[PDB]
Amino acid sequence: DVGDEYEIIETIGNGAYGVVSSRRRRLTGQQVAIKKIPNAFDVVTNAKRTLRELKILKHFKHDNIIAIKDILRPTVPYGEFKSVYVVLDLMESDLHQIIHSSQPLTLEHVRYFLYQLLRGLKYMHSAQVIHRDLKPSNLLVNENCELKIGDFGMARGLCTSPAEHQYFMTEYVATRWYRAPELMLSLHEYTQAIDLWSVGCIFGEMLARRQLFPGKNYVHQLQLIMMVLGTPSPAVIQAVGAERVRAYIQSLPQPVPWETVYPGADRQALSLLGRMLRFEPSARISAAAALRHPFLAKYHDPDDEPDCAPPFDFAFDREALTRERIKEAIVAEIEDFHARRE
Ligand SMILES: CN(C)Cc1cccc(Nc2ncc(Cl)c(-c3csc(C(=O)NN4CCOCC4)c3)n2)c1
Repeated sequence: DVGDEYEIIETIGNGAYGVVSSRRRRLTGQQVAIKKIPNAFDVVTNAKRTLRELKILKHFKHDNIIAIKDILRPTVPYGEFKSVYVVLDLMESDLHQIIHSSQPLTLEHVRYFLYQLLRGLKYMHSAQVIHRDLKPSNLLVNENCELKIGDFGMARGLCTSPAEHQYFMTEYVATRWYRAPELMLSLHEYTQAIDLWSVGCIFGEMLARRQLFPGKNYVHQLQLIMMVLGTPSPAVIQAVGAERVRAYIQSLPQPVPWETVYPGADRQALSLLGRMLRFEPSARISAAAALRHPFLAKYHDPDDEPDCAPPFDFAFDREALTRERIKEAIVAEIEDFHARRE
């Protein structure tokens, strides 16, 4: 599995099309995570997502974004190469376990976690990359309370051709809980503000240590969102993609203050929260401006919240590539990685 240069420790996850084990580099002793992606070239959409992920990760160099530390070279003939091994930063837990466990989660924990999330997000949005699928299970953390953003299978970027119908109908299992309203309602406004909606959801979830908008189904999700944010505005309703969603929403009979949603919460925390959770994307705060909000004064540092240049190009992802060309690009990605340190 891991060749001679690593040693396996324990399995961290096995479901889905990947195994995640913790390991140690034999020569250095550094601990890492090894992700096996089996049958990585069978399902064109899977291989596309994988190539997407490898490129996004190789592009980012940022302490709050998981880094690729090694990619195992193909140990079998090209045509026989079917399992991809990606070595990543080993983290100790994820924000979900923290929120839904027996461990401390003080307002200072919440403040520092939010700070690192928004710092990663500032660097990431400056590269024209939208994560689109943020959630506590996607935020990795260690003992010191350091946070790293991961995954990225769902990241897309700023251009949205009439591939908005693609967003119309896609699979989201338990993942509509943080899905931005513009995606729930296909408002055809797909920018980095998407992520900010989720951040708000995550923020409140740290505050009360319970999910904010836990819809049991699509319609229930919309109903929950509305019971708090109040009836959406005329313009929003008119921008909804599917006439049927519009009709249901119009066939419905006010916003509840956030001090009432989270009675007794840090004033500044709820200030930021309210700046995040709004229907109109344009009305949300940017990651950059959030980092300057009073709630984060403890950690704000303008010389240590860098943008990322150059921006990230999704052209490779936009073109329809055969299975073969996708596999070719992934192998080229591995070799390129080994061409930029090891
Ligand atoms: C030590 N342990 C008992 C506690 C624990 C619990 C959860 C996480 C971690 N740390 C960690 N460090 C590095 C990485 Cl990279 C990951 C990781 C999580 S999820 C994932 C992925 O890519 N996909 N997931 C979806 C389905 O397939 C595989 C998983 C990669 N986690 C530690």
